[PDB]
Amino acid sequence: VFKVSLKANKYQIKKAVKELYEVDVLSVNTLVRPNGTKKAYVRLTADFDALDIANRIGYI
Amino acid sequence: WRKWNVKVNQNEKRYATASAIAASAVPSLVLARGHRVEKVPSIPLVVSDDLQSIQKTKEAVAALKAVGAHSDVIKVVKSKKLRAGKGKYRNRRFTQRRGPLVVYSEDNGVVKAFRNVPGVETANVASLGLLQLAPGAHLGRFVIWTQSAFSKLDQ
Amino acid sequence: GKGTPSFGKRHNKSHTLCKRCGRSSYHIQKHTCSSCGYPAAKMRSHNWAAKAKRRRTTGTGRMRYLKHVSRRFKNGFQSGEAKAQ
Amino acid sequence: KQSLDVSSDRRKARKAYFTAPSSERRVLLSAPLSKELREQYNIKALPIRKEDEVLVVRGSKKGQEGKVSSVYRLKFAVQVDKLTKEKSNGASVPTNIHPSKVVITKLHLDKDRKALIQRKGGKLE
Amino acid sequence: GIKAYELRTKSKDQLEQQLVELKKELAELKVQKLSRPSLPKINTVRKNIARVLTVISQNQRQAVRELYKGKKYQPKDLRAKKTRALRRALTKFEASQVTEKQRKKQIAFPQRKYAI
Amino acid sequence: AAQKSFRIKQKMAKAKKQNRPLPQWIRLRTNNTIRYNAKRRNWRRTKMN
Amino acid sequence: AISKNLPILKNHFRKHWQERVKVHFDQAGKKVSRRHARASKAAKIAPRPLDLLRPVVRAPTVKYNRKVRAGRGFTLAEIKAAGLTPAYARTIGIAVDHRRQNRNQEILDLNIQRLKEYQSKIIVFPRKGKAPEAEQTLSAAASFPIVQ
Amino acid sequence: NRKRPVSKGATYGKPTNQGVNQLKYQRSLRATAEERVGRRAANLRVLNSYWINQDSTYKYFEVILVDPSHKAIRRDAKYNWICNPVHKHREARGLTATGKKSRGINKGHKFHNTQAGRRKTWKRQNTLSLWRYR
RNA sequence: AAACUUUCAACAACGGAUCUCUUGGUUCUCGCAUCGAUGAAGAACGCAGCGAAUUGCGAUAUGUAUUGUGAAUUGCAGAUUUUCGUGAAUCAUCAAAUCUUUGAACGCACAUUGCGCCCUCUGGUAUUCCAGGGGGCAUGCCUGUUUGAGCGUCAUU
Repeated sequence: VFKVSLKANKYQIKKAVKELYEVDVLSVNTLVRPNGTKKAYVRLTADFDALDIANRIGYI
Repeated sequence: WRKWNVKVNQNEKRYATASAIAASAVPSLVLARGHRVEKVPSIPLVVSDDLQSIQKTKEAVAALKAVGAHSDVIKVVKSKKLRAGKGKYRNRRFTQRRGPLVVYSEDNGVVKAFRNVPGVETANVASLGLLQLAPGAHLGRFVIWTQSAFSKLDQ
Repeated sequence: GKGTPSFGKRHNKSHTLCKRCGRSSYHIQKHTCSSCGYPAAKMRSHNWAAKAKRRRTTGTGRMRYLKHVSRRFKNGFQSGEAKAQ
Repeated sequence: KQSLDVSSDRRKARKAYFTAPSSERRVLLSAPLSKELREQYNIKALPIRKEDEVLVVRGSKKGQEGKVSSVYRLKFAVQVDKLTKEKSNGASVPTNIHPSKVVITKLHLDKDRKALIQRKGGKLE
Repeated sequence: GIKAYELRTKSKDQLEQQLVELKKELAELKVQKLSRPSLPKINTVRKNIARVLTVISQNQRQAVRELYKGKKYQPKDLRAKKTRALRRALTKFEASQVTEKQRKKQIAFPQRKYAI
Repeated sequence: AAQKSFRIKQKMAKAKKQNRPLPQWIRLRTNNTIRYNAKRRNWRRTKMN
Repeated sequence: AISKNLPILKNHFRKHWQERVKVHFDQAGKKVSRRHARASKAAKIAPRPLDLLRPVVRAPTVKYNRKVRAGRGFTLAEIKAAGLTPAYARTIGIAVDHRRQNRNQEILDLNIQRLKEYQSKIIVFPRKGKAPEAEQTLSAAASFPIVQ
Repeated sequence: NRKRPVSKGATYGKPTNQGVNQLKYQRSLRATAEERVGRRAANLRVLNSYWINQDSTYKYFEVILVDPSHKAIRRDAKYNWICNPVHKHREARGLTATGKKSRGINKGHKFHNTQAGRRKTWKRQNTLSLWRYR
C-alpha cells in the first residue's frame, strides 16, 4: 500500500511498481485521501510474496 | 495647503538683523541671553583673520580657548540632555545650547574647522541671518567676528 | 415564516468556486463570477469599489514574476553570469 | 552628517538594525581587540567569530573570559564558555553577551581572517 | 553533499545514473522517515537531486544555444526575456537609423562647439 | 455531500489539514508572539464554502 | 447669507476645488533641480553657453512699444546681412527665427551689430581635431544684454 | 445621430438632459471607422483615413494602416516613428487627424477652451495654485 | 448593640486608563521608469526533520545554479568536517534554470482534475486498439507560402 503522487493514473502506478520492485502487479486500486494525496492499494500476483518485499523495501 | 511659510518684508527682516547685530554688542543683552562672557575682555569681540586660516578643530578650539570662549564651549556640552517630549521620537532626541557665532568674510576652512565644535555656529557676514543672530528671538548672540567681517559690515 | 422557517429552505448554492479569484462568487444559473467577472476577460472591477481594488491588486498576491523585475531593471537587464575576482 | 545618502532618522536605523540580515549583522558584532593585540595588529576592532578568546569587560561577568560555542547573530549576542547561569534544576545555560563589551585576546587565524586583517591595514599575520 | 563543479565535468549518461542513485536514496529515506521522529538527512539529498537536474538542464540548454548560435530565430526561451516593451521597441540600430536627407543635413551642419 | 466534485474535495483537504494547533516548538522561537493559533475552524462553529 | 456694508466678494469655490489644490512646496527644491540640470547641461554641452544668442525686438502694442525686448530668433534678413546662413547660424548657436520679418532699419542695425559682435566675441572649434578651450561663459544674454 | 441609450427615454433628471434624440456623438464618423478597424486589426497602427463614399445608411471610409511589427517599416526612418509605443492606437486617443479636429485643436483665438487639451486647460484653470509664500 | 446601607483608608480584586516607549503610520521633497502570449497581475493546491499561520518558493517546491561575503544556523533535533576553504548561512546578491493546477489563458470544454485529434518514441502479436514518455493543435490581424476558387478577366492551342 503506497502513497502516490496525484496526477498519477492506475497505469502509471502499475508501471512504477513493476519498474521499481520488478514485481508483477495483479491490480491497483487507488483512492484519494481526505488529506489530499492519493493512496494506491496495489496487489501483487500469486508468485510474489508481499511480506518479504515489504521488508526488502524497508517498512516491516 | 495651510499657510506654512510666512512672508516677511525684506526691509523688516533687515531691520531686525541690524538690530540683532546691535545686540551682538552690549554685554547686558548678551549676558541675559545665556553666554558666560564675564571672563571676556569686553565685547564687539573681533579676532584676527589668522583664525580664518585655521584648518583643524584642535587649532580652532585653541583659538577660542585663548580668545575668551570655553566658558561658552563647556556650556554647550554640559547643557546637552534628552528632550522632554515626543520630539525624542521625531529626530530631536537631544538639545544642548547655542554657543557663540563666528562671523567671517572669507572661507579658508573655518567652516570646516569649527564644524564639529558643539556650540560654534559659524556664518558669513554676507548672509548673517536673524535665525543665527537672535535665536529664540532673544537679541544678542555673542558674536565672534573676524577683522575682515567686522570691517565689511560698513560695506 | 419569511424568517426562521424559510431560512430552512436555504439548501442550495447560487454561487460556487470561481476559477479565477477562488472566491465563492461564481453564479451558476448565469455562468459568471460576481467578483471578478470571469469568464469575461477583464477583471470585474470598478472605481467605486475602492476597497475591492485593494483586496485584489498586484501585491495582494505573490507576484511570482513581478516581485523580481525591479531588480532586473536595476542591474539593467543583464544576461549570462558573473565569473570571479 | 553631510551627505544626502544617509539618514539621521532613528526610525529607519532601528528598523535596519533589527531587520538586518546575517551578512550585515556579522559586521555590527565587532568586538574591540585587546590593549595587547591592537599594538600587534594595528586593528581596534574585528568582527567576532566562532573561535573565541575573549575577556568580558562590562557586566556581572567582567574579568572572566573564555572561548565560545556560537555567535548568536539572531540575538546579536555571543554565547560564551564558562559564562553560564545555572538554572534551579542544576542545568547550565549560556549567558548572552554583546560583543562590544567582550574584548578579543587571541584571534582565530584563517586565510580570510588574515586577508581581512591585511585588508583592514594590519601588520603581522 | 554533492558539489556543483564536480557534476559539471560528468557526462549525460553519468548524471542520469547519478540521479537514479540519489532518487533511490531519497526513496529509502522517506521509508525510514515514517518510522523515526526526525530525519534531516533527507533535505541535503533532495538538494542533490536538484543539483544534478540543474546541471543536466544547464548542459542541455548551452548545447542548444551551441547549435542556434549564428542563425536567426533561436527558440523563445533562448532569447533575452528582457521585458515586452523593450523586446518590441526599436533596436538601437533602428531609431538611430536616419533618413538619407537627414544624414546629409547632419554632416553639413553638426553643432559646432564655441566659447564666449 | 458524498457525490462531490474534486475541486471541492481538494479545498476541504486543505481545510482539514489547516485545522491543527500551533506546534508547541514555535512558542520557543526567538521573537515570537504566537501563543496559539487563531485561524482554527470547528466544523460546527464556523462554516467554509 | 450676505451682510453689513461689506463688499461683494466674487469667490470661486463652488466646484470641488480641494481635489485640485496644488501647493508648491517643491518651489524651493525645484529650484535646486533646475540649478542642477542647468549645470548638467553646461557640463554636457561643455564649452558652449546654455542659451542661443537671441535678437532684440520691439515688443508689440501701445502699452509696451516703448520698451525693447528679447525676441525668439534672428530672421533670414538679419543673418544674411551679418554674413552667414540660417543652417549654419544654428550650428554656432544663434537662434534663427524664419517667421519674423523686418520693417525697421533702426531695429536691424541693432541686431546686425549684435550678430557682428557675437560672431566676433565667440571662437569656433575646428571640426577636424584640436579644441583649444577658453572656459565656458554660461549665458549669451549675460555677455549680450538688451540695452534699451 | 447617437441615441442616448436610457430605457424607454427615461433619462431621469433635470429636463435639460431629457434629450434623447437629436444627440450627436462628438467623435466623427471618420474616427469611429478608424477606431473600429483599430480594435479589429490590433497589430496594425492606424495612420490616417479618408472618405470614399456614402449613402442613406452608411459612410464609407478607407482606413490606411501600418504594421510596426513588419520590418520594411521598422527600418526605413520615414515610417519608423509609427513603430514607437506612443502611437499604439492613435485613433482611440484622438491623435488621428479627425481626432485632433474633433478635439478642437487648432491654434488661435477660435480655439481657447481646447488647445493643449480640453480637460487639461480646464484642470489648469480650475485649480487653486498656492505658493509657499502666498 | 450586630447585620445591612452609606462614606473614607490601607491591602487585595476587577478593569486596562495615565505615563513612558515605538521595526507602524504620515504628509513633504528628491531620483528613477521597469508587467504581460518568452504566459502578467491574480487565484488554487502543494513544498520545511519537527509549520497551523506568516515569510519564501513549485514535484529541482521555505529552494537549485551563479557571484560575493567567510563561519554559521539555533526553539529543539541534526548533521557535515567543507572551518588555512571553488566554502557555513532562514546571509546578501542574482545574470542560469526549475516554475504543479490555473489565470488574458490559447485543442474543445470547464459546478467535470471531462473529451478529443495530430506528430514521434517505448511497452502489449499493432499504420488503425489500449497504455506510458515527449512535442503539438486558440482567435484576430499583418507580411510573406504553397494549395486552390470565380466565363471577374487577358492572352494561347
